[PDB]
Amino acid sequence: GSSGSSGMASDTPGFYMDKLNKYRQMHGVAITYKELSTSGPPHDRRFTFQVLIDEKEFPEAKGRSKQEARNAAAKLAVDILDNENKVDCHTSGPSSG
Repeated sequence: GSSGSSGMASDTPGFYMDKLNKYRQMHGVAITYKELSTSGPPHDRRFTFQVLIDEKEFPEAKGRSKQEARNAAAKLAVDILDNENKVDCHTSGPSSG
C-alpha cells in the first residue's frame, strides 16, 4: 500500500516526529513517546499518544493508528518548543528565610 501521489496534501511518514528528534539532538534533550490506552467507540478505535521532552509531560493526542497518533501528539509538542514558553510550576511563596 505505497504510492507516489503527492501534491496539495502531504502524507509524510511522521513529519513532526522527524522535527522532534532533529531538536532533541541539537539541543540535547530526552524525547519519549508514551503509549496511552485507546479511547472511542467499538467500531472506530482511536489510539492516544504523547511525548516527553526534558522530563516534561506534553498534551497527548488522538490518532487513527499508532502512527497517526504519535505524529499528532508531536504536533502539539513541536508547536510549543518553537516558542519555548513554559509556565512556572512551583510558585515561590513568602518563603524568605
